[PDB]
Amino acid sequence: LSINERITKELAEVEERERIEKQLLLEAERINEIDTLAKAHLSNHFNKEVLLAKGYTLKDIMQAQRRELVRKFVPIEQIKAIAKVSDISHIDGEILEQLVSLAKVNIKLRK
Amino acid sequence: VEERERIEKQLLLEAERINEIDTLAKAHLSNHFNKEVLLAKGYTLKDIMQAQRRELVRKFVPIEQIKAIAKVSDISHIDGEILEQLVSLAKVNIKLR
Amino acid sequence: LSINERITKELAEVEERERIEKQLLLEAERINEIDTLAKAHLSNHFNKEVLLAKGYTLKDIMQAQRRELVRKFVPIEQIKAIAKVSDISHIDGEILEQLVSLAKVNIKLRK
Amino acid sequence: VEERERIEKQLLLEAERINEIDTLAKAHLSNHFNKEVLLAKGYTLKDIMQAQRRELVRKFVPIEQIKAIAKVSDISHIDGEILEQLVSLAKVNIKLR
Repeated sequence: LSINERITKELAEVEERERIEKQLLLEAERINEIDTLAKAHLSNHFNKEVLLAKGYTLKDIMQAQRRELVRKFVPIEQIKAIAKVSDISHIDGEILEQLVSLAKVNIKLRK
Repeated sequence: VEERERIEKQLLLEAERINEIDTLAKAHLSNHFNKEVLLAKGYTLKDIMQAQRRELVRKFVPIEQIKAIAKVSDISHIDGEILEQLVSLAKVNIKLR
Repeated sequence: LSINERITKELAEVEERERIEKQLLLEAERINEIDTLAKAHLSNHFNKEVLLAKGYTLKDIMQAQRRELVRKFVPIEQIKAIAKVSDISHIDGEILEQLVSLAKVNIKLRK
Repeated sequence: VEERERIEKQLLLEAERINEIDTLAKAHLSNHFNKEVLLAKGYTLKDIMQAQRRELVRKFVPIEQIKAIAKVSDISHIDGEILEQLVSLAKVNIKLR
């Protein structure tokens, strides 16, 4: 191990930790956005507390709120276009993120 | 020879989209983006198809949809499954229009 | 491998890709003709959307539309002459292409 | 990959805790201790969070509770499980307030 190897290893470790911290901030922002959307556009029966009492994981709560928002704002034809299918129960992921971005666009233009 | 038969079937499948996009674009966008004049200007078949798709997205799919679903406001380099989603959204928009 | 071999291989590959492009163009024209004929001379129940909903392949849709057009336009005597049989249910292919060309001639002279 | 999945679950938990602490601190203490201005002043994320927690303890938890439960009047070096107990007591105090 040489000095340049030491330097590149230290910088790689520092950049990895910085990327992890940025991921932490991104996850916090995602949680905040989901909470705001659930409080603003969806009913109280879909709250995090009641869902946790019913026994659903946090990611399940996020995807359920996202799917409900997509069904509420994004029309069925747009769902069938973007997701290529009518049902959203198996579309969680990047396509779900695209659908919730479309729902945010829909609420922005509605306001 | 069945491999070539399936290749021809795939040719039919993609050709379906090729002709449908042109037929609807002629009546929707303009006559300036016709396949013949684009070929004269020097655009390959795939380039013409993707340019027509992007123009359809720009006409039907709103700019907020572009910058949210596709994550970028510019459609210039978004080609792919995201482009397929965008053209499906444009088809939905013209259906409801 | 010499330079003449390299050049002939490069030209062969380029010609193969150009031939693929010509195939794309020809099949695009074929599908355009099929779509126009289905929209113009055949009922809405034979639409591509409803056939796909019923679960038929694209080639099956094309051959069904072609057979319906042949039965509608080409006379039964002409079918029995060109295709050598009255039934068209097993006549898909080059003979079907000849039959649909005859049907196009028939509709052109009808107009 | 399940090890990384559990790591990400822990990341989500601590991110939610940080978000809740920041949201309540903004409305309770002041705007001077905002995350952006603290980052500009040059404090790491964990340092910002612990400083906000200590300010919350100083605001809600009385000084006698500080000098007895934590055994020291200064919250300057008490970080840990005792700090968690102090912030829980501060949560109880703001709940009853």
